[PDB]
Amino acid sequence: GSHMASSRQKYAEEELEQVREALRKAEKELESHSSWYAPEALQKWLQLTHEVEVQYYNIKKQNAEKQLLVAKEGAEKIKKKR
Amino acid sequence: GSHMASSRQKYAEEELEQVREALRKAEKELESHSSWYAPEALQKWLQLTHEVEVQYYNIKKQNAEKQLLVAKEGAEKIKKKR
Amino acid sequence: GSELNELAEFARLQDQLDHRGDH
Amino acid sequence: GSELNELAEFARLQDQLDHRGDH
Repeated sequence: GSHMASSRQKYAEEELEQVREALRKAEKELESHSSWYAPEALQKWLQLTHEVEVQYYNIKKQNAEKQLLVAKEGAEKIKKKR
Repeated sequence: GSHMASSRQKYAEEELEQVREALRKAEKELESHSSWYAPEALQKWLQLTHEVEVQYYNIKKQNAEKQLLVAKEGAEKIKKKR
Repeated sequence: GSELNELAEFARLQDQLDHRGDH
Repeated sequence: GSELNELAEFARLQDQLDHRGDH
């Protein structure tokens, strides 16, 4: 099998690790910076962070549950290995 | 107070929402694409996704608990409000 | 209310309770 | 193991169980 393939969606590692540091840095500096301005910005910031947080979460939850069922059926129909 | 401010770290919304769709898209296409190549790429992909997932998760957990304690102390010393 | 959810609400309230800014 | 962790493992194993590729 192809152990090395032309994976173009592997960009995910860049995206996720950078966003981990970028966004968590933003979070921490934002919660630090909030003391300078009106809390509405923090409300919005926290709303957006949490909105998207629950979004990715939910998306993969839904996908994962689907995958669990789909791949279970598929695996038991093909051959279920280990 | 300043309701509108020169928040430059507000890029976080772009970052998180794009990565939400980008990375979840990558995940789904990757788990779909994996059948074309060796599962090691999926192992690596899932390892990276989950690594970083638990990383940002943990970081903000750590920060959040610190924030809880720090801000508790601060708020009770300044004047805690609602 | 999941772990991230609850702590989002708790920490956000707490953070602003200290660092509200326009308090 | 948290919700994401457990489902990571479960779904990853399941996905490859069907879509392993080089099975």
